[PDB]
Amino acid sequence: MGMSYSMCTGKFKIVKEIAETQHGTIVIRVQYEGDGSPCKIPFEIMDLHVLGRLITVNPIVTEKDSPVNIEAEPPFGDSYIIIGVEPGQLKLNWFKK
Amino acid sequence: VKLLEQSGAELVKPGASVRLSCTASGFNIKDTYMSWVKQRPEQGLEWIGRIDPANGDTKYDPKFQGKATITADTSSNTAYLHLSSLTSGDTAVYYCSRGWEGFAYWGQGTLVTVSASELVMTQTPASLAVSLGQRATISCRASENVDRYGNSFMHWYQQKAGQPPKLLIYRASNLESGIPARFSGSGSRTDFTLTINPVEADDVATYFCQRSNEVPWTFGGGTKLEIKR
Repeated sequence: MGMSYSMCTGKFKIVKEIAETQHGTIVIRVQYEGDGSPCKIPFEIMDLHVLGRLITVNPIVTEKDSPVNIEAEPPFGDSYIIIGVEPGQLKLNWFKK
Repeated sequence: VKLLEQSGAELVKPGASVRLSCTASGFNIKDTYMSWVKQRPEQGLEWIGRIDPANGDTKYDPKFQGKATITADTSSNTAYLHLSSLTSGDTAVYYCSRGWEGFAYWGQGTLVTVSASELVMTQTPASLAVSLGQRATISCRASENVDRYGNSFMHWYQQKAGQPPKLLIYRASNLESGIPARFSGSGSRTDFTLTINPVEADDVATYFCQRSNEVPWTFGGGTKLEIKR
């Protein structure tokens, strides 16, 4: 069946501390607070220019109060994990040592 | 249907121990952190500690060390609070609460009746008298930073009598879903404010600020919002 979700319009919450993997990647667990779910999670790893990449192919939220694990590879050093669109978009500062 | 259901009221003799349960339905406990909160009659909220039910990692406020033990059973989707050698000081309503960016879901509370270099969260004013339709500002000053990933983990709650707290604001300025636009938050670093504009009759309650960036996830002393007489 033709899998098509609109980009999430509402706000997202970080559920647990960002966890680092042994293969130089990070797992960001988030939940959706807005409407229109199931929807595609807007996700980008940028500077304060795209710097990092997404591992979880098509990150989607099924419903409200249902956390989703997003695996992503941030670049070495400084980066900003941007989850969702404005207003009140989630911007997480990350530093990979 | 998303809900946290706690075990019934407990009558404990002084010196005895007790274990309270918190059963989740509609969601999995392993999804986020589960905290336990103590509230003595007519007093403020006291964060005991938190559990990550996925790996069983526990963190406590120093005040509850040698008193509280938080556990979880993922198969039964239940979190637990063990309290040892009870005294009248342990007589309170104990709440279980889900989440990191503010506690959106709370249990109904469990009454426990006993019968025979630290982080400071300064909430001002302790009491606020306001007329119907007025602007009300509640301040919260933390002794340490409340930042994590460049975000201020400052949350605000509304608590009415005989009811668990209700999350209003999370991440210092974000309005919780379902909460009216009259509630707003602002601030950064250590200084934070909650604004209720205009104050309605339903707004008569006790308000609490809370940090969650790092353990302890300390609540402010509270602000009792009343109507001007």
